[PDB]
Amino acid sequence: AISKNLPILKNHFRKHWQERVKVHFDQAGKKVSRRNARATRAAKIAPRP
Amino acid sequence: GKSHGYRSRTRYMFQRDFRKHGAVHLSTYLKVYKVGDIVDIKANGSIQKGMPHKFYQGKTGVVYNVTKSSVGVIINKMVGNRYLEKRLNLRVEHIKHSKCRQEFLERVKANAAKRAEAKAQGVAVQLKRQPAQPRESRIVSTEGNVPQTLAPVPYETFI
Amino acid sequence: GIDHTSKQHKRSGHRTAPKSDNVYLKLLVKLYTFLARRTDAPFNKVVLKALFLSKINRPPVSVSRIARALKQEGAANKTVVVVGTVTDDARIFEFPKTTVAALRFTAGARAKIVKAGGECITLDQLAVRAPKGQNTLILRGPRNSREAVRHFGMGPHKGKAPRILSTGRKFERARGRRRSKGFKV
Amino acid sequence: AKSKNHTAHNQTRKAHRNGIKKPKTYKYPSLKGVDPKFRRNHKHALHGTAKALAAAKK
Amino acid sequence: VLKKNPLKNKQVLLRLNPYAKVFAAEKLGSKKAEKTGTKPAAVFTETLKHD
Amino acid sequence: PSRFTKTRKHRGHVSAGKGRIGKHRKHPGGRGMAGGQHHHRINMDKYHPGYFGKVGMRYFHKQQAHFWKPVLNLDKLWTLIPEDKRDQYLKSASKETAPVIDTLAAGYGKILGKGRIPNVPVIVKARFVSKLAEEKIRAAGGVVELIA
Amino acid sequence: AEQVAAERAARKAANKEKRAIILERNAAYQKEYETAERNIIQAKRDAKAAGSYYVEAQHKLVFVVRIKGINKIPPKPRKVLQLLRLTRINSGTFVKVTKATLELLKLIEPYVAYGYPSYSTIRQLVYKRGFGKINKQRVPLSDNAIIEANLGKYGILSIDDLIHEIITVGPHFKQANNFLWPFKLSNPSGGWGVPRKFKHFIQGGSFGNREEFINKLVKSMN
RNA sequence: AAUUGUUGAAAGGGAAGGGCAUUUGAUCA
RNA sequence: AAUACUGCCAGCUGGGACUGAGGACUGCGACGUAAGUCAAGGAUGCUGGCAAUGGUUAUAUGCCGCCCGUCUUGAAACACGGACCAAGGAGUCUAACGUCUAUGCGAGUGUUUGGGUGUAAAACCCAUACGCGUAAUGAAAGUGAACGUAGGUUGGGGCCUCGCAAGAGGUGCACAAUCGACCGAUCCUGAUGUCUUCGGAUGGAUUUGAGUAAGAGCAUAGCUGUUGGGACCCGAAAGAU
RNA sequence: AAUAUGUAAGAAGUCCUUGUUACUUAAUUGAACGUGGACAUUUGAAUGAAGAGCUUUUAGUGGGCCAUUUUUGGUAAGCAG
RNA sequence: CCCUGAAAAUGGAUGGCGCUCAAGCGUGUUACCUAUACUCUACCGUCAGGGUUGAUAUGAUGCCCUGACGAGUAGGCAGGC
Repeated sequence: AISKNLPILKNHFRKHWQERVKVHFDQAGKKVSRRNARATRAAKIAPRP
Repeated sequence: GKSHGYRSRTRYMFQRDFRKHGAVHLSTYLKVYKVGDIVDIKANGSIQKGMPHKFYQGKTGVVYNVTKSSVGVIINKMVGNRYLEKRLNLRVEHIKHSKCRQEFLERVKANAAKRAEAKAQGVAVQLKRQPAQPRESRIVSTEGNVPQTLAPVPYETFI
Repeated sequence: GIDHTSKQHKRSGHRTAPKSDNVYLKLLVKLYTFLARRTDAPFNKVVLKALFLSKINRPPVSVSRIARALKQEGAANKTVVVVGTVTDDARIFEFPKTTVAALRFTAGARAKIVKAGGECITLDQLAVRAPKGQNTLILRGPRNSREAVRHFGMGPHKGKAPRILSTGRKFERARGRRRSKGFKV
Repeated sequence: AKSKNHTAHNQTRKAHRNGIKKPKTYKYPSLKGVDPKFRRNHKHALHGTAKALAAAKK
Repeated sequence: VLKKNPLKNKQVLLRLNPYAKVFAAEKLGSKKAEKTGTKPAAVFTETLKHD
Repeated sequence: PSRFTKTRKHRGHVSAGKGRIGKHRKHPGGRGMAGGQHHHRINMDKYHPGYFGKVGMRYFHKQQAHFWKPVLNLDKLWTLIPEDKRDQYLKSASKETAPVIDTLAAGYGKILGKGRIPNVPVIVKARFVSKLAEEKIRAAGGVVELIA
Repeated sequence: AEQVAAERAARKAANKEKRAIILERNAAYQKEYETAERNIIQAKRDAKAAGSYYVEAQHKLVFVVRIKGINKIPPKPRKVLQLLRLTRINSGTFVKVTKATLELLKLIEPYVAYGYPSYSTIRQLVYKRGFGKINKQRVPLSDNAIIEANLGKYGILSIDDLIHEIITVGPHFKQANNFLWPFKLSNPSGGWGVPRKFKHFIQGGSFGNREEFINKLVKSMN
């Protein structure tokens, strides 16, 4: 539990954190979807910026 | 329980010699102590101020500090698997000079004197000491010293 | 059997050949091994031994440090040799002309030397010019100046940088560091 | 369930495996525990002789 | 590659000690001493058998 | 990783590198930081002094914006000026035309005196200045301008 | 490139000169040995004849061999053995006799047998099991060149010179003994001659001082 | 594979199994 | 005189067993006046038999040999589990880290929060911010590191000069101790001036810091160790909904 | 008494001259640090040393027993200490 | 030396067979047998001290020379299937 000359660490993992792990595996997919939505909105809203 | 104090088991150690009680002779206070001098530690029972501990009784150490009436001694104490230095301040009374160092200065002076005189001509100074070499050959003469025959004595039951 | 007075089959404790897989570094190590083996100058042996040093054992040498070393009497016309990396210092303003040979040169330091009037050569060129290390001066950076060595040898009455993550108040400043809350260290 | 209390066996061998080392001595020893007046006057004398040496030999 | 023992190989013995040839030629290993004769004193003679 | 992990070499050994007299049981000293004044007090006093107790007063709702005072020493004062003109302003040491440094724009709110800046005129603008830095700058020939 | 013959001839000339010096020195040493032995014999004769007794000088050199294993040894005798270079059983070293060496031998007497060696056994030991210490290595001594190279600073340049330094303690006896590796002898060919080795010589064993009787044991073991 | 039946080979005075070396039987470049 | 005993022979010689390593020469020696030879830094010559020796396994013989794994000072025990075989089976992963090592940049460092582009979860490019370091000390207000060639001295690899060599002189990076200088806190003394109570120049400390004294740091990966998580695997008598 | 145990057996040394101090002394009288200068065969007892010194990390360990000698409790114990 | 003192329970222990100017007892002297012990040699591994870019010729983490050593639970490191 307590050992040789090591720093003191405050790890906040004592509740059921395993049920609330959010891993962003869809970074590239979300970026592609955002770009497609931007293109669709640009087409829809006319030459307006 | 158990008792391990500052003066435990020193009944025969912190005790004055037979027929040597009373005050201390006025010679210790007249000794001049300087930094680097090697001195021995011997506790005196009459004075109970600045007394050394049981371990530092009989130990030999160098002087590193000079005070009004006290000197500092550095003693190497063996704790565990190492020697640690200990700087302890003791009164002049419980400290005496060491004659081994004085013999060393005397040997050094004779050493330099011989190095001067012998090397004035430059032949076999031999400045180094030697141990007890085996005895050389000798001749004994039996002129009035005829060897006397000796035999074991019979067992006796003297009371 | 033998009543051994020392450990049997014990290693020398020194690093032979670099632990890295840098092909150019191995080539330089081979060249300096050849030099130190077929010459008599201790400079080659010292350089070969320093070539095996690790990153922590090979601290960077600053141009200000090089100038300070060359400011010594008779060291103006000498070839600086750094077994490692030479960094650039912006706290200095006047850099004298010199000749520094090192493994890797920082871009800023190289520009500073070029502007001053010196040149940046490698260890191979240094060996070619001076096979016996004539008129050379070896420079080593500060090894004990790292932040990881302050925490070494921590103990009471030592003050040896206790291993901490955060700094400020109520972070290892309570009892054990002040006389008002018990003892001081 | 009693147990052995204290014993000094093998302690000497344990301490002698790593040979007992005398403290490392240096030409200039530590100046702690020395008389403060002597230390102050030594500092003043050292500054004086350093200045004298610098003025004499350059 | 191999250690040859002196006192058994004459070539190695002569190589180690050039004086070995002279020693063998002069037969110094069997030298007759001077035929001198001295008589012990009567004191020692009597002390030898004094019981 | 797994191939270089010592468990593969430990395969075969009964205790797997954990000993025989004392097995690799659950937490024997407690969970987390169990014990700091009873049984781990020795380590907590000889390696991490100051863990137990309060030191100062309380500053409720401490915003780390009022204390934003980045420091910049005197030696690293000419580095803010671009290199292309740094040499020109170094050789042009005149009081009528001197380089001007905006330390606030550079991100430094305080200037400290250390570095022995060259004796050239210069203008420095900062929120806060130190006595030694100001004295050194004025001795060199520059002036310190107080900005907000 | 034809100078190989010239260097060969120069090397031969130098070797012949060196051999001449070696032969002269060996002859001088042999003459000194014969003169000393005869002088001691006649001195004893005159002392006997003149109604006196001749007290021979105590021997200045001893040979010490280890007759005990490396198990069940007290730490102080073990340290003394290591300082005396006796770490293997049946290992022997030469020791100059002084007060310090005598008190050293008195401590590890139970595990060693020591005695006064003779010239013949010293020469046999050096010839057969004579090994030097060069670069912390046990290089065998089969030529005077190695001995001269590693001991020429002390005036010793041949195996006969080394033997002379061993038998007669001189200014460089310490270096001469340190250059020689301890002699690793075998078990005696004719046996130890006693039923129990770990008893004193007066008590009927190999333990203890054997004086001149050590020569027979050393030659049997060598 | 555990287990079982035949054929072919070997051994078997209150166990079998193994190691150190060889004879004999079978087989092998 | 001889003989017994001990020690020496660089005196000779008879018999038997094990070993044949190294692979054109290099060296040390001897014989031979000289050619040349040799038992001289590791064995060759001749001859005979076969084209059986030897490898694996079973039995037999002489000797030795208690049952695998765990607990234990002590195991084979009358201590514990095992009738056998086949399939599965036990220090893994995440977040923050410590020492070491490797790479890249370097007083800077880290693209991938995001945007552009894209052969489309691949790869390439990028502006401002942000994490750590470059300054620390005090509870805080606050203050904030060159009298000097960034100090003196010792030890100190390397380099330079003299010196046949060995040795002598100078400079001496890194690093060890000590004495000094400066910065923060504490205890003090108190220069001009003055919103008479503000201001803190200069001179000190047996005081004290996780400081300065020509920066060394940041990112990723790798071994080992700790913490939290189910945490090397399996096992309770219990409690709550 | 024996055993056990500390220190010294030199270049970090000795000696000659004289620079500093806010220490001290009636006082250039002592102390410390010094500069310059003199003493390398045999650098100051013997022996030895697969070299010595220094730093970081961490596995396992925290139930012992037996043998000679000294010796406690117990009559003794393959008893405990 | 031997004898009485001297009596415990399955049938058994100088190991037994057995031994009597002993093969029992004390002491004195030779020869004989053996440990993974000692000396030499052959091979393997480790460590240390070195040589070898003057090549076509590669593996200077390669090749070669010399010396020393090789036990082991928990445990650590390294090289390999």
